Amino acid sequence: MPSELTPEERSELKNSIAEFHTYQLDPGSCSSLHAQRIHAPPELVWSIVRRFDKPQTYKHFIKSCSVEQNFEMRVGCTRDVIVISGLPANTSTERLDILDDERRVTGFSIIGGEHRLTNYKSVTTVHRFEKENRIWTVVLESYVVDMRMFADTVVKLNLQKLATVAEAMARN
Amino acid sequence: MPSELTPEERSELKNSIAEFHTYQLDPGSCSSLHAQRIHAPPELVWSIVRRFDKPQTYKHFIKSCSVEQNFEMRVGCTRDVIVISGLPANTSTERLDILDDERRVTGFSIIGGEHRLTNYKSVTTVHRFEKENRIWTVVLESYVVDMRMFADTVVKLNLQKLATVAEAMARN
Ligand SMILES: O=S(=O)(NCc1ccccn1)c1ccc(Br)c2ccccc12
Ligand SMILES: O=S(=O)(NCc1ccccn1)c1ccc(Br)c2ccccc12
Repeated sequence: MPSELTPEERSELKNSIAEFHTYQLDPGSCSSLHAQRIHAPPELVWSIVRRFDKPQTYKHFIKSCSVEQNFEMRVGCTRDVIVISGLPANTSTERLDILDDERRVTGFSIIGGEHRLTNYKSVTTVHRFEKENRIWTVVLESYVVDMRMFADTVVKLNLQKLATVAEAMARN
Repeated sequence: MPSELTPEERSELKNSIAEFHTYQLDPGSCSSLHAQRIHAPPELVWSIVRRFDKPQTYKHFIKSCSVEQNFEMRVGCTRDVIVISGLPANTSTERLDILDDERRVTGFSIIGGEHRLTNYKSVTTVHRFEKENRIWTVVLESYVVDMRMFADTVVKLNLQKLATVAEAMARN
């Protein structure tokens, strides 16, 4: 399935999973890692997911997102998200933690808002794969949060939306 | 938004919402109604969603679905669903309650399986809208269940998948 790494992909990603997606958890925390294969070039995928100011273009569940205007997003910037009705959250204030255009790493922390999550922090990495003439992408996204099944579903569906957007753009 | 009826659509659907999607609840039950606009002909939408034997073609979260072979699905037939890993459910046995090809109504009850829901029953109706040269669809899906936010998310995402499939098929 597009969310289940092949053994070859898992072997190639061993160092990245260790570097960014493995947690030494206190007894009051939990973590989760999700993967998504995308049949599009990794720089295209990265160009979408790196836009911290426009999460609604690659995520579900967002009614609106406010950032300061006329300013290029950089580490430390925040965004104010209104979550669509019907979820265990109404707003989220989120800080951009990582924006590495060379390595294709981004991540954010939820620092405020009306919701149930304490100390949520996530990291997303975008990886290039190639075999014969064919180049594809794997996206890894993990989070840690204080004490899961709902957040897992949000991440999985968001990664699938990112796949749908990138593959739509890649059609020739 | 595609999940929020216009006042005109809501007025046109008043009788259908009363007929199929309104519940006289005991204190131990709850219900929820979801809507999805689809920019495709209603008979195309119906041809997809009526396939009780192939829910994985218009729903998320399904690893596999087993039905008896060499038999046209009809009211009373059951399906055995395995839910993908990571959800508050592992299996679901579901009975087809309604299959009305003239009125475009279907529905099912969850009668067994390893999951947390008691007495879940849902009904889905497919509606034709037309204004000037333009014909579109609204799908309504409601459920009742014994004592919500997770089931609401499942229904909303499934209706959105149905929209994506039908609109992909309708492109000329
Ligand atoms: O604002 S968010 O888009 N943040 C991104 C996000 C948050 C949690 C998991 C994955 N990704 C958001 C969406 C859905 C839920 Br449920 C949330 C619940 C609490 C806080 C924020 C929530
Ligand atoms: O097998 S299902 O595809 N049934 C369809 C369904 C079930 C519940 C709501 C909407 N639609 C399924 C999917 C996801 C969850 Br969470 C379920 C949890 C319990 C039982 C079945 C579940």
